[PDB]
Amino acid sequence: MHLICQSGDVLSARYEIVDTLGEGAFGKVVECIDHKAGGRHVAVKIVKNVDRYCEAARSEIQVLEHLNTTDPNSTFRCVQMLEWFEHHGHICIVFELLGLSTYDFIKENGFLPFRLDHIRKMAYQICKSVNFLHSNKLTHTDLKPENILFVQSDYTEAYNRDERTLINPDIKVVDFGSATYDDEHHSTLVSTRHYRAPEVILALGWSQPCDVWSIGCILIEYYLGFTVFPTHDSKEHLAMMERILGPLPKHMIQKTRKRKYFHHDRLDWDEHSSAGRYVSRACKPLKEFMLSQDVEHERLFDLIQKMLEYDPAKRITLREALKHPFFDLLKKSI
Ligand SMILES: CCOC(=O)c1c(/C(C#N)=C\N)c2ccc(Cl)c(Cl)c2n1C
Repeated sequence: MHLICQSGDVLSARYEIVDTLGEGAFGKVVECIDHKAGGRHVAVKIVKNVDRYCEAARSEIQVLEHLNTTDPNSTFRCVQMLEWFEHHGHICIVFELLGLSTYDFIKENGFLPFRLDHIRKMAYQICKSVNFLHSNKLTHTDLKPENILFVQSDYTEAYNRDERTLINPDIKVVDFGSATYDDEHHSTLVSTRHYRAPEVILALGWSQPCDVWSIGCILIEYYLGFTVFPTHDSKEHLAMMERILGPLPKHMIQKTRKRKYFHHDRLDWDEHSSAGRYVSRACKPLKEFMLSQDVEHERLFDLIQKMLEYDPAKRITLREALKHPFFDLLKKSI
């Protein structure tokens, strides 16, 4: 990877690297000048020459070919792939250039949260975009702030501490290397995720509702500046869920084969261990995280609580979420 992604490198006799935009498990994304398209700047995803990542890259190309044909005007804000190629045996995917991920923006803003009016706009676009995937028999599976990118991340600064505020909070959804079609094999074992929906943890089967769970988690991270599930251990994750959302439904405990998380009818969790003391400190009931009691904060948290419904059947769908009162302020002027 290190050998093929330096600035000044030319890819496919066409794309001149000018900058590195980010790095992930898959490899790296660089910014390039497209010399065969009039010097337009593009993003190029350079994928590790590793079997699992190559496989995911080929899968992402097929998804993106389908999405871009289905939505040629980009009306639903999925990232637009321009083409793909191979470079020294590495799969390279060319994208329209986008701005900073929402995760990177929060980080460069000192972990300050987004203003509520920007959260509302961003949440609406994310719901509309992922609902478009759900309408086409797809599940994203890896929604997280790092995979939501601002179209353009220019900002202004002002004293409140010092805050950056987006000039335009338009976003797109990216990273389709994990997206899965309904009729495709769904991994009952799911790798590392920033957010773990409970049906994924408990191996009860998953589909489009696990995206809604992730979006609820995204929204509370936008509101707080940090995740309410600061963990990568699955049992700790379930312990955090119980503290924030209440006990897991007995019908899900009854059905799961993940008996390693359980003892009798309840989570097998030692509240006085190192992890236990941390969970007790770091987590609390969802609505205690509210920073205001104003009605538009209540509206946001009502939506978040519906998205964080344990049972994925009962959980709100994105089509329903787009009709939630939190979004009424975006509706047509009377
Ligand atoms: C985890 C690092 O991913 C990125 O840095 C990233 C990513 C990915 C991927 N795949 C995930 N954040 C991008 C996808 C499309 C476009 Cl246009 C851009 Cl510019 C992307 N960037 C900068």
